Amino acid sequence: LKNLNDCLEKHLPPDELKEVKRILYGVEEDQTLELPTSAKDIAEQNGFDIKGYRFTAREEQTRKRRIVRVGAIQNSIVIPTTAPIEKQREAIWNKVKTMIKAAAEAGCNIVCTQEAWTMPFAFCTREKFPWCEFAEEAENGPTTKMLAELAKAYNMVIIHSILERDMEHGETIWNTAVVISNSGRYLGKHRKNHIPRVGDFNESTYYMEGNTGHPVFETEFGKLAVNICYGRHHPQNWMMFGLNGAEIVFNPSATIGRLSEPLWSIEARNAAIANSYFTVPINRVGTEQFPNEYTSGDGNKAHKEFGPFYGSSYVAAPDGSRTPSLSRDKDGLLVVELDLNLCRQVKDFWGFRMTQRVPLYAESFKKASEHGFKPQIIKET
Amino acid sequence: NLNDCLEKHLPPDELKEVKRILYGVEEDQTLELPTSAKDIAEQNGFDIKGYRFTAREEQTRKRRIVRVGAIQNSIVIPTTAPIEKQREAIWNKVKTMIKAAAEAGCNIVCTQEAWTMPFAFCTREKFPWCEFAEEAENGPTTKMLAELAKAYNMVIIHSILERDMEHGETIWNTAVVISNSGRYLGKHRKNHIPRVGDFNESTYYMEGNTGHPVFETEFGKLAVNICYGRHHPQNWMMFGLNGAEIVFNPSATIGRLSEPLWSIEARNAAIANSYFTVPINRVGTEQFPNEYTSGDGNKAHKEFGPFYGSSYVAAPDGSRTPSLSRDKDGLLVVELDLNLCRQVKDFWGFRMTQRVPLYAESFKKASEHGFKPQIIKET
Amino acid sequence: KNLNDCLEKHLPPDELKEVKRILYGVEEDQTLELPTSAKDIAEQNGFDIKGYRFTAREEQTRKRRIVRVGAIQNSIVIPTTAPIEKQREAIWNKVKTMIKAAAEAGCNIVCTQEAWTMPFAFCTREKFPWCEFAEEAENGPTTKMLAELAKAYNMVIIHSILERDMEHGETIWNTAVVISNSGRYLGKHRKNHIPRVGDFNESTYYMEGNTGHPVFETEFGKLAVNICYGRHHPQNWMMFGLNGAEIVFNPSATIGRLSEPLWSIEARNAAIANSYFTVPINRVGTEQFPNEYTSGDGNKAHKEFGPFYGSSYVAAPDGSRTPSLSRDKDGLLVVELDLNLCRQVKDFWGFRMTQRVPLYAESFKKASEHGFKPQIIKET
Amino acid sequence: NLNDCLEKHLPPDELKEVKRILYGVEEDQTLELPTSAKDIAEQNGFDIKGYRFTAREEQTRKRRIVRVGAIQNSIVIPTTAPIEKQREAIWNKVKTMIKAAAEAGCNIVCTQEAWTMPFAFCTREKFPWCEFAEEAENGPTTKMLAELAKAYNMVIIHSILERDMEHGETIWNTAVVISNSGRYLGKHRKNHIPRVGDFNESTYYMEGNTGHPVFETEFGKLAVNICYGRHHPQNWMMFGLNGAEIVFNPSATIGRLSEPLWSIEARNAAIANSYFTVPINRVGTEQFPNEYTSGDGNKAHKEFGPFYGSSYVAAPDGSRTPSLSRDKDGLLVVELDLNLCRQVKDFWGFRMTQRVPLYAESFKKASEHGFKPQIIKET
Repeated sequence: LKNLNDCLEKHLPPDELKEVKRILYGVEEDQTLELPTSAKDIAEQNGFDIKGYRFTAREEQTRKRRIVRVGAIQNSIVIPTTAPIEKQREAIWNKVKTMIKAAAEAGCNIVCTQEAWTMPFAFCTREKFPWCEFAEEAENGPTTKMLAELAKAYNMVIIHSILERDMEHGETIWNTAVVISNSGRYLGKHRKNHIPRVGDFNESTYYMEGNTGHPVFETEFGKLAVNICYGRHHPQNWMMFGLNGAEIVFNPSATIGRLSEPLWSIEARNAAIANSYFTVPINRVGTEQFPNEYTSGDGNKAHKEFGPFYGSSYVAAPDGSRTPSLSRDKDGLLVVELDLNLCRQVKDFWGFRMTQRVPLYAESFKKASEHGFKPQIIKET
Repeated sequence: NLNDCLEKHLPPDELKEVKRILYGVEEDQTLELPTSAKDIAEQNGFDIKGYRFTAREEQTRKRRIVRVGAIQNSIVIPTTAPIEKQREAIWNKVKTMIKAAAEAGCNIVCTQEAWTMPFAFCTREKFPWCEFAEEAENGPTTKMLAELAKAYNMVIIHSILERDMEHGETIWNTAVVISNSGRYLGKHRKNHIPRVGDFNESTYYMEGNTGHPVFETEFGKLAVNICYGRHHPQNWMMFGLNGAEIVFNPSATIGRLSEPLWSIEARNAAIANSYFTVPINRVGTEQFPNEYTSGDGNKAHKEFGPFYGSSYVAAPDGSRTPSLSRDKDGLLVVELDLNLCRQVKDFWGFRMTQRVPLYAESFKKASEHGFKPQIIKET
Repeated sequence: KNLNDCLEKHLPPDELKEVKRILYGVEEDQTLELPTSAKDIAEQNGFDIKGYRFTAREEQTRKRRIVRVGAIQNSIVIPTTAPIEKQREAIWNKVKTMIKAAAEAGCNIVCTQEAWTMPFAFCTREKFPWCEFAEEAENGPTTKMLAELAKAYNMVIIHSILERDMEHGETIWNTAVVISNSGRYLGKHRKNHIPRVGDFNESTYYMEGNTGHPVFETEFGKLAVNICYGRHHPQNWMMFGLNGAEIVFNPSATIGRLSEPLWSIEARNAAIANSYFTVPINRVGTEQFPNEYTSGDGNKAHKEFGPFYGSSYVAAPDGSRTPSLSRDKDGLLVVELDLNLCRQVKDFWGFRMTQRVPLYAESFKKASEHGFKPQIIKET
Repeated sequence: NLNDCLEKHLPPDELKEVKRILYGVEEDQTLELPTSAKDIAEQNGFDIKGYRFTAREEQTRKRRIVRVGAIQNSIVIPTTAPIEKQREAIWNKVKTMIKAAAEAGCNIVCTQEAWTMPFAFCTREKFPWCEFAEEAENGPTTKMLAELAKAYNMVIIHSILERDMEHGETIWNTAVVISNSGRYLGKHRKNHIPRVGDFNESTYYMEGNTGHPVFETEFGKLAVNICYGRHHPQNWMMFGLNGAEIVFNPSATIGRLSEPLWSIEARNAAIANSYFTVPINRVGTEQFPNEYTSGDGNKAHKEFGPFYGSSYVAAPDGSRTPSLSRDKDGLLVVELDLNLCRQVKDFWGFRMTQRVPLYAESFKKASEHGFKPQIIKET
């Protein structure tokens, strides 16, 4: 398939379509956003999707509307995996550079990449060479330095995810999101909290669990957070970003395939409802093939191909509504404009945070983590 | 009913793919139901649908196959009638629904929230609605249900208004677990209490102090997450950490804003915690003696609803049962192998990567008075 | 519209002496003479000002600790259908001048009613625009503003507002804030007991307070605030007592027919029982809201809410009490007291000496447990 | 009688409002008393007044109407007379009062504190005052009263000095509940012991170790809060948490400082715990053989008093009965519906919001040696 939304509108009477969209997405028909004519042109020529949507809030008496625009960019790797790693990184750089420009002309304020956007998702091979040389410094690394310039020039916050080598702490590798301010200056980094070891995603071979905690970045365009890939699955992770005051939480990821796809429209969505903030799940696209054969921990014979990464990036709102997805197979830039005020508004109406009883759960979790833990199971007497 | 509508509008090969993304599988794993059970359903005018979840065959463990029956219904006689007559009409309706679940071979049967009464909390009147509250162990509904449990050899879980005698005659929102021996297993009180809109439940009862209990029955480790607690992922999480395998979600929700969240919340919980999830919801629209306002700008009214039914079951691997009807009484019978839980936990490894010690610490800090969020500013 | 004035208007002076003895604490009120200029402000702006005095016995080892408190009851000012900032500002300006009169009357501690900054909008159960009244505890406009009058008049100011907590998920709370006479923010305390009875749907807006039972050590005594519904829980008043309180203010907002006879009772007992001073303050007038609401009774929907019956007073540890202010007029109650009366009563009556708290600590633990079996004795 | 004074000086429409604020209602809900009862009271020269409290009609519960008789009296023969003759005189006076209560159709009758003796504790003499102390179960007063209980089919609660034989012949201040069957139900010992002024009760007995018992009689769950315990709201509260519906408060207080507290303390308890309260007080002034001092600066005297009577009943909804006389023997007969308890519990929800776990913990902390009060200072 290509885009579920397009499929549903190509097969259903308009009034039933209205209802199906009401239950699947948040609204009755898409709140489209009209995009600058010059931006659509960049996208058409370079052959990538550009779609615009709008979320709104109610008008407040003591607070002016806080309208902000985000650009989520999904892409594939560009030149064959058997080519100097520097050339690989540079091809992706130049593709995305043009996508960041379209986002800029579409008037975005925060732009964000997928997970390990800088490289083919090489962790399936479990080879250290030459794949580790993709790992750069978080602050002074080429990609950050480069990206920092487009940030200053377009006056927009850029969040991106790369392999990080930490020099000071024993040259160790980490999976890191870095937030670049609209001033051009490096704001900080956050390391992936939850590390996958399921199947082809042998990420536990390359780096340990993140020790950056759950930081929220206060930029001039909202309090932003990044929940990296597999951390998608841990609702207690999403929750902690919430407790630290996040308003948009980006979810850069990289997932194939049959079992993982139905979870896509569920996990990110729930987090947005539950913590009452915005959610931006971004996913890699295309399928990638590697030099030597590998096995995936199933019974299967060894192969070289990895994929297909199913794209389908979207944005989830705190009130339960959500943007249609982008393509499953085609590069794309998702531009969505939102009013940050909807966060507090929903928090006040549904009162999820008023009823969390976090002290109770902090105590119950501490008990459960202890050695002598005896579960609260009631048996028949 | 969404599943029926998608099959009535899409080419079979594309419907295969849309079902793959929306539900867990490419075409529903139907269960064939005993001929006599569909009969009772037919006659009494309620839906009966059967589905099957399966697990991989294990070397060291026999397949633990179990059958659950989720029962959604409406109230039955007008809200303006002796409260005992009201409870008894719903009693008799559901009595025969539990019988059809029995003949369909269920082992655990479960009700919606406050299944014994019109959801009268929208009026915020204490009279005569508080008289629906009974005792958890010796209350008429538990006593009566306890006999069907012994007779049909099945665990029955149900949700009622509870009056606690010993603790100052206070009211609570409680699910009661009745063992298939007939004997009362225990109760669990609603952890998270809503105050949004028409759902003025904070007016009738406090937050539950039963913790997060899991009941070891011979048909699995079961737990009940009541209604609004649906929205709290740390809630589902804790039943998980206590070793749950099927967590029922009895509920009662109307409306335009609440309906899109239905297919989302209970589903994720099943994926996240790697266990089974049984969300059940009341059906029909109910109308009350005197006018009330809903906390919106609008004028006072007497009608409340419509409750949108749509009960389903979610599996630990991400798959899910189609929903029942949005407006018709229904019995959902689904058979599952409880081994799918550990199997998924082993393959995805969600529980091995939870880092609960860190979250236990992080949440303690956050709940403290001097809490300074981890916000990074530009220097 | 005032019980003291009514009883003095209908009874022979010798019988009135005895009726006052049993209803209030004394035989004839111990009036306080108020500065000429303060009564002036009151007269002009159309609000009551009444002064009374409580005294203690003189001690050998301790100087008289004489202190003056000013309780301010008022109504909202401009119609509820108007920019919420305008509404708060009108009440601001009215009360500003009332705190001035309290200042010239020589008060040292001034205190407001409950949610004094807003129409008591909780009866409608609407979140918009009423939640925008909620401000920060320390940096909120009302605290900032009041903090200046505190520095300038050299007086401790206690007030009650809707609080939005930023750090903890922008949640709303019902908070009393104590501002020191230095001008600096001393701290806050959140309403321990939350009502859900009738039109008072406060459970819809905020959870139970997690601040415990704080007592503020100011240079004018150890003060505490027991907010509104917490009025009804004697174990509440008790705990402020155990924490060493000497004056416990009770900012409140209550209508009506069932609630009124309880007014003279609850706050009074607490003063007797814990052997400290009690300052119950209540909103005044009746307020009406944009759209119709129902009150959880059988009755039809309405717009009007009230009437709030004012009637603020002070209760003393020895059982005596000030007359109340008016039932429907703005008022400033100025009462001067010797804080030594507290320990003196404690030593004569010995209530704290005989509390047996260990035993109640134990009994209450048992009662809160799941397996609780009441101590009921049946016939054999 | 303050009530009589207020109706003798105020225009009826203002009186209606003053009554509304002071008592619970706008004009007294009088009860019409049997003709024969008023007669016994007339002839023996004691007051008999009847009032009525009502509840709302319930669907699932029949009205639980019950009648209580509170009896206030004075000592009757001079303190300088064989103690047995003294007790006997009071016996014979009250015996006829219990009879009037019986004909007025009372179901529960109750005495004041140490009803059996002049309140001799002011002298601090052990002789002959200690010989007034009898056994709880086998004591002459209990035995005799138990007969009238069987014969009139009414629960009798009374307060005496108790000598405990088994535990070292020690003296206690005890309320004894005698069932309407005639059989001894149990006893409860005064929890809080006064040492203020003339009330040197700590000289005669220690603190009660019977806890906070509630007696399940067929006319309600009853409790007795003795005298000084009237001042401890935590005491009242515990009887509430043990499920009481009527709590009697037998007392003996004089004086100028103590009287304004009378219409406050017992009243609050009833609103706070949402049950019925019956404070009873001794009447008249009593004179003793030898001079004593009262712990003030004053010279020694022989007279003690005056005890100010003024017994009444407090309802859970905030309403209350007028008082009896300040100086005259009296029987207060009041009929109430016990259902008003739960009804008000439901509406005001005091018990639902008590947060007992919190206060159980806070009180434990406070009682400990290392206790640092929660005092906030300026930084």
